[PDB]
Order: sequence, then structure tokens, then C-alpha cells
Amino acid sequence: NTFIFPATFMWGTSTSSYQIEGGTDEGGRTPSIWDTFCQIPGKVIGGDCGDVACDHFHHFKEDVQLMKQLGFLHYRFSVAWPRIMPAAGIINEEGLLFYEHLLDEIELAGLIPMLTLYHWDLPQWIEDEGGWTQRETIQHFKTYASVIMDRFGERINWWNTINEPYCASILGYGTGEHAPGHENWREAFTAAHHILMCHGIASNLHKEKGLTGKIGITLNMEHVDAASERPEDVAAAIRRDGFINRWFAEPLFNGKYPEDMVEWYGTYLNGLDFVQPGDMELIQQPGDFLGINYYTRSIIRSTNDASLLQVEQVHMEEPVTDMGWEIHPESFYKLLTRIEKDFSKGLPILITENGAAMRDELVNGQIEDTGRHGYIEEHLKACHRFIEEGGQLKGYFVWSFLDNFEWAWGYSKRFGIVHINYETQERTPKQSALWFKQMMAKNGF
Ligand SMILES: *[C@H]1O[C@H](CO)[C@@H](O)[C@H](O)[C@H]1F
Repeated sequence: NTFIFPATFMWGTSTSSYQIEGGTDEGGRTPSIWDTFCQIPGKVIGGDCGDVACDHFHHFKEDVQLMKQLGFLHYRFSVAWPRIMPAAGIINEEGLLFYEHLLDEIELAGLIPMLTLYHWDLPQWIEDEGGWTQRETIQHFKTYASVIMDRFGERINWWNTINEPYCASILGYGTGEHAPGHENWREAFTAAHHILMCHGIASNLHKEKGLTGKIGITLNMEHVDAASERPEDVAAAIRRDGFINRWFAEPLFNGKYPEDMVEWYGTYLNGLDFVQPGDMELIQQPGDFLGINYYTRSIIRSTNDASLLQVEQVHMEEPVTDMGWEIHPESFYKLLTRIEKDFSKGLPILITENGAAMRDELVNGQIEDTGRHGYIEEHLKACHRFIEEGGQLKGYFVWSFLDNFEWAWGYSKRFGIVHINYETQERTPKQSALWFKQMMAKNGF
């Protein structure tokens, strides 16, 4: 009973610029939308902000070194837009420089990087103009994406255009739970449209520059189950499915929005007026791979409330993380299968984010995060069953190399395999991290 992964399975770890970097007002960086957002009372637990965070801006050389010794060959990070374009058309050399020195270390250590272009930290000066609700913002992204592709490109093996368009649009302008924090469904869908286009934008700039590195977008997807066999619950699950999965996957591989969902939104879509000629075509560019982020399945029931979807999420209390998320690895194998079947039916699948947050305690310099550990392994068994069965999964990046700013949850939630002591900023690998190093060694378990 062993699980040996492919010979070329890419193993790595992922992080995000605002979530770890710190150095918010250093090197010319100007405020991002989350710096404004974290300041609104009640938006983020304990009022935590991305101020300092893990301070990766100063400890990066050690962190990359710490990765190598940990056994990792791939590292996915993101570039802080506010660090590159602190203002309308200016290009901050000091910022392009930080990532350069970072890349030096990546290569010096002998690792293969994956640069994520957009990971929710939009420049506040851009949100001032209307942010993602304005087509013009797509032009500002083109500017940003070109600079980074020209300044590099000859050193990037994998390009990750947008990380989870669903969060940045639905949660950022619709539910108000992420930054900038608007509660307007007409904006959320307009924003989802514009961010989805920025994926095409970067994919075009990619072909024109003739870069050789791979390119793909990242969607957070979730397997959905109906709460009961009642017709309304089944309909409820369908809606939730199109809401998170189909509304972003459909345009990516089919060049269209889910018809059923388009109807359910109706008025809020304003008749798809935000869609201009050539937009859908621009958006339908799968690229060389499809990045996926998964954590747990959702159990859905119907309600007749005042919410957009009118769906309720049954809160499974059985085996859950410190975040209250159910631990159902079966659903991961199930979601991966459904992703191949539709949409990627062939195209390489890369798991750009998978992990869990548990309560961590130090026992004489070591953290026995048996819980987190069991979570990675079990979910890896699902990826293994997908493979072996014909699954095109070519990689897996454990989410959070280090504990970091967990958005609205702040620092209270730790996804790291490496412990961060925020009073001293010192790093300390968790048992789960040691387990991963051994695992990648034998390339299995
Ligand atoms: C994947 O989800 C985790 C857990 O919420 C976030 O910290 C990452 O930014 C996201 F890409």
C-alpha cells in the first residue's frame, strides 16, 4: 500500500506577495487595496494588516535557502503590483530589483520558479479610478504585465496569470469579504469579466514576446454535493457549482458564460453590456496548463432568502481544519476527475494550492502538526488515484511554505509547513515539513 508519483511530478511550495513580504512602505511601494481594506473595522480578524507579515522582503535569501534544504525544486510566488507600478505609469526600478535579487537566489539555490502575476494586491491608486469595475484597469494591467515579461521572461519557466479570479471579483466587490470590500453584484460580475480578460491580455503579451516558459491561469474550484435528494437542494447545488466553477471555467475553455447562471443573475448582468466584441475570444486561452486550488467540498441546501444565490452551505462539523473546513479528500479526486472530463479534457493540470490550517504548538523546538501532515498525505492519495487512473496531474504546490497573513482571518490561521514566530520572525520547520522532504525524496509514500 504505497503511492509513488510520476518521475516528472513537479513538487513545490507556494506563497503570495502581500501575505508574506511586509515592507509595505519600503522600496517605493505604495498602498495596495488590502492595506486600505485591513483598516476597516470588522473586515479582518483582530484588525490584522499585511504590515510586516513574515517580512520576506528582508528574510528572502534565507527563506529560499531554507526551501532548498527542505527538498523543494519548485517555488510559486507572486509579484506585488504596488511595488512595480506605485503610480500611473512610473515603473519603480527598486521594485523590479527586489524580485530580481529574489530570482538570483532561486536559481543560485537551484530551484524552478513560477511567477504569479496577480494575487489580489491591486494598487490602491488603481481602485481610486474605480478598480476592477473599469475596462481601463485592464490597460494598467497590460502595462504591468509587459514590464515584468520584458524585464524577465528569459528566466521564468512558468507563468501563472491570475490566481483565483473568483475571490478577487465575487468576494472583493460582491460580498465585501475581500478588498476593496464593495457589495454590488453588478460590479463583482464586471470585475470577474475584466480580470478574466487580463488572463488573455498576458497570454497575448506572452505570444508576442515569444517567451518559451509555460503559461496558465489558476482557478480555485470546489466539488459540490447536494444536502439531500430534495429537488430544490439539487438545484441549489447546481447553482453553487456554476457560481464558483462554471462561471470561470466555461469562458476559459468554451468562450462563454454558463447560460443557466446568466439567467439567474439577470438584472445584475445588465444584459452582458460589459462584454465587448472580441472579449470572450480574448478570454478563451487555456494556455499550457490549468492551475487548481482546492481545500474542501461544499454541502448545499436551498433557501428562499435575500442572497444572490439563495443557497445555504451545510457546515459539516466532522473532521475540519482550524478554519472549520471539512476534510474530505474523496472530493478532491472527484473534482479533479470532473475537471479533466470537462474543460481540461488532456491539458496538464497543476495543483498550485493545497493545504490546511491547524493549531500549532511548540514542543522543544519542534511542531508536531500531525493534523496538517495527515491532511497533505490523504489529499495526495487522491491526486495519486487521479493519476494511475489516467489523470493529467503534473504537479503539486503545498500551500504556504510559511505561516502568513490569511486574509480576512489575519494571522490567526497558519497554513505553513514552516513555523513563523512573529515576535522574532525566526523560522522553524514543522514535522509535516520534514515529512514532505522525505516524501519528495522517495517521491512517494
Ligand atoms: C489559496 O487559499 C489560501 C487559504 O485561504 C490562501 O492563503 C491563498 O492566497 C489562496 F491562493
